[PDB]
Amino acid sequence: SNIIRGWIFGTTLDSKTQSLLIVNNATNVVIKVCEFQFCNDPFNNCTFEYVSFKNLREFVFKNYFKIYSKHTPINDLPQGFSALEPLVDLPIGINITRFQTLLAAYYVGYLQPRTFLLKYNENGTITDAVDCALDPLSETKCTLKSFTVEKGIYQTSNFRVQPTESIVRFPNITNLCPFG
Amino acid sequence: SALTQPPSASGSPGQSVTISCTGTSSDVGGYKYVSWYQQHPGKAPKLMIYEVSKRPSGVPDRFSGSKSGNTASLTVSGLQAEDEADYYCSSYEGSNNFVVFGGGTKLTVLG
Amino acid sequence: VQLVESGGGLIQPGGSLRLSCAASGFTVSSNYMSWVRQAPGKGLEWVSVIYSGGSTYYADSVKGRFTISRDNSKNTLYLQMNSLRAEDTAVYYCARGEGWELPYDYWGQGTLVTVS
Amino acid sequence: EVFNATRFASVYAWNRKRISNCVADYSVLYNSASFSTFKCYGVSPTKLNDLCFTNVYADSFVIRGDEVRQIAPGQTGKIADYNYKLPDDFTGCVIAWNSNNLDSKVGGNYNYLYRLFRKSNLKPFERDISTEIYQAGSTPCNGVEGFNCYFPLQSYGFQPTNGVGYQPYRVVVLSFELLAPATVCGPKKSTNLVKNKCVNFNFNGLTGTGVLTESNKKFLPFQQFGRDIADTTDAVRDPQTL
Ligand SMILES: *[C@@H]1O[C@H](CO)[C@@H](O[C@@H]2O[C@H](CO)[C@@H](O)[C@H](O)[C@H]2NC(C)=O)[C@H](O)[C@H]1NC(C)=O
Ligand SMILES: *[C@@H]1O[C@H](CO)[C@@H](O[C@@H]2O[C@H](CO)[C@@H](O)[C@H](O)[C@H]2NC(C)=O)[C@H](O)[C@H]1NC(C)=O
Ligand SMILES: *[C@@H]1O[C@H](CO)[C@@H](O)[C@H](O)[C@H]1NC(C)=O
Ligand SMILES: *[C@@H]1O[C@H](CO)[C@@H](O)[C@H](O)[C@H]1NC(C)=O
Ligand SMILES: *[C@@H]1O[C@H](CO)[C@@H](O)[C@H](O)[C@H]1NC(C)=O
Ligand SMILES: *[C@@H]1O[C@H](CO)[C@@H](O)[C@H](O)[C@H]1NC(C)=O
Repeated sequence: SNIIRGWIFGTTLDSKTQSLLIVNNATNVVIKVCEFQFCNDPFNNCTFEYVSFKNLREFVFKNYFKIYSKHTPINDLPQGFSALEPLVDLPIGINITRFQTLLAAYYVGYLQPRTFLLKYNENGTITDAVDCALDPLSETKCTLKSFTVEKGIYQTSNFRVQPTESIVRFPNITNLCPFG
Repeated sequence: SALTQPPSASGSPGQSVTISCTGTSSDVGGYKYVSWYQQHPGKAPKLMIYEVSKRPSGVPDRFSGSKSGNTASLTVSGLQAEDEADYYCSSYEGSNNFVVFGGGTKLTVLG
Repeated sequence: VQLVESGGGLIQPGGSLRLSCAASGFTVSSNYMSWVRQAPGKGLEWVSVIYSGGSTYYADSVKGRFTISRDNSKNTLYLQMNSLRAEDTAVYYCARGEGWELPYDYWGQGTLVTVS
Repeated sequence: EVFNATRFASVYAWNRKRISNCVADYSVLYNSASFSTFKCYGVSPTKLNDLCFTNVYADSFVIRGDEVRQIAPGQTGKIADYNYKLPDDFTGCVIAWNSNNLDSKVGGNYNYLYRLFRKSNLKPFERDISTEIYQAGSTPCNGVEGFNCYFPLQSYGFQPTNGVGYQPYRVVVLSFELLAPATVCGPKKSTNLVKNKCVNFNFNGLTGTGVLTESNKKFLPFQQFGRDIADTTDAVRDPQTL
């Protein structure tokens, strides 16, 4: 029943610092960047604005500020595959390090700088991906640039121990200077 | 330029006299603020008619002439035994915050 | 408003008469004030002003050479002059006030300063 | 909205308006000849629409004839010292245009007030609004306006027959602030579209020489380019007609 309405962003999460706010108050997605005075249980010098279980509203946010989404009908996080179209870009230059949520369930991943392998179909639609560091099979699929590898033996990476602890050695500290 | 005036006016003690104040339309027909000054020989320059309908606080009432178009005019009624002095106009030129003064009107009573 | 201007007299070109307009009765600091002078048989010459913001102006024959000054308190008020000419022959006066607005009402007793 | 505003603001309450998410065509107003002076500092009168700034600040008020000359970088004068102080490095363009045929009125238009006197000059772009009765003399006046103690604000009273010196000159000053993504920038032309000729195209972002031909590829609603197996541009969506 659309219990999740919107988000709240920002560094200091209150005044003295701008703080993005995406909200759907049953009218439109009223984006603001006003350095709000926030409430610890919700449900001033702005620099932007805009006004316009069977739902899976996936979202991805990153930094300026970008958003990707996809609104798929469903019927406990459903397996399967679905790409995310970039529906908005926001040139707000805000510095964010924390966020919250308005108010069903939601989930919070955390992106990482990881190489993938996308399978664009003929329509230009991503249909499948391969985590290029998930497991040896996947590193192989990634170095072959293929989604199938015929029997064989392929070389992928370079095992290399790392030096666990440093050490320093110098002669016996003798011949002290007669400052005494 | 200068708010030129006839150097001399005569009259009878008890009547009025109108001291003129003449300059071009470059100033007098561009602003709304003139300033009259009357000064006994030796006294400090004492203002007479600024905000032409108004005069300074304690000045007597026989003063308060007006301004007609291209000239100001102080209309002082009842020439007293004190009305002999020198007169100098003052206003703001139409350039670079310059202030222009008057040439001088001497009220010359008969002997 | 005891504005006793002093230091005036006959001087040849080159000197700097630090006129001391005592601000004993009225303030010269953080306020508006003006220096002027009248030639023998002449109206007044707007030579300098000083604002509350310390801003200053001079008329044409006095721009570049005339310079205003004052102690910080109501001690005194100066007016410094440079490269003096014969035209400048004009007894000095102080004009409590600032420009066409704020008319001049209070003056000094009159210092005789002949510039020739 | 700022230039064709019927209801302006005074000088002691000089305005400021941050504006975002614009294409800011300066040449439509610059080439309107409705201006008494278009004085640009830091930047050129033309050569602007090829600039992309973070935000612009549209101050809007009404001053007299000589006060327009007062308005300039690092100036000293009644308004500039006590109503609206420009810096010495002001990057922007002052727009002055007469309003005697609009704002002037018989008997005077006494709605506009300027700051009579104050103790100090303003910071660059400082907004002084305090209406504290001008203190002077030797005592805090406490409202009575004693000796040497007067009101800080003075009306204008625009009479229609006044000379240019007293005429209501409406002025708007724009400054160009640069921090952050540039959200306001001048427009960009777009020449006609030519096909079947080796042309040197420059589509909105990307450039290059080719032979543009009507295709049958179906992009997705949001995609713009198309690439080849070797990462070379192969299809471009016409950003005007999709
Ligand atoms: C000089 O003599 C003093 C005598 O106290 C020495 O000071 C101590 O010396 C002992 C001897 O080994 C050390 O264990 C202590 O740590 C010293 N303490 C301090 C506060 O110095 C001192 O080492 C001698 N030499 C010098 C260069 O001062
Ligand atoms: C961009 O602007 C052009 C301006 O003409 C639009 O082209 C018109 O599109 C309408 C849509 O029905 C039709 O009338 C014609 O195809 C075009 N010409 C005219 C005169 O209207 C175009 O649609 C706009 N596209 C976008 C994405 O803004
Ligand atoms: C949603 O909020 C915005 C801003 O607070 C407001 O303009 C809009 O009217 C609101 N809509 C509803 C339905 O309350
Ligand atoms: C934003 O506006 C508020 C309004 O009081 C002000 O206090 C603050 O200094 C402003 N911030 C910036 C960065 O201008
Ligand atoms: C943004 O915030 C982080 C900490 O929250 C800080 O390390 C970083 O320097 C900030 N960015 C800027 C430009 O100050
Ligand atoms: C591509 O888009 C068409 C559009 O109708 C759709 O029918 C088709 O299933 C999509 N996928 C493929 C592989 O053609």
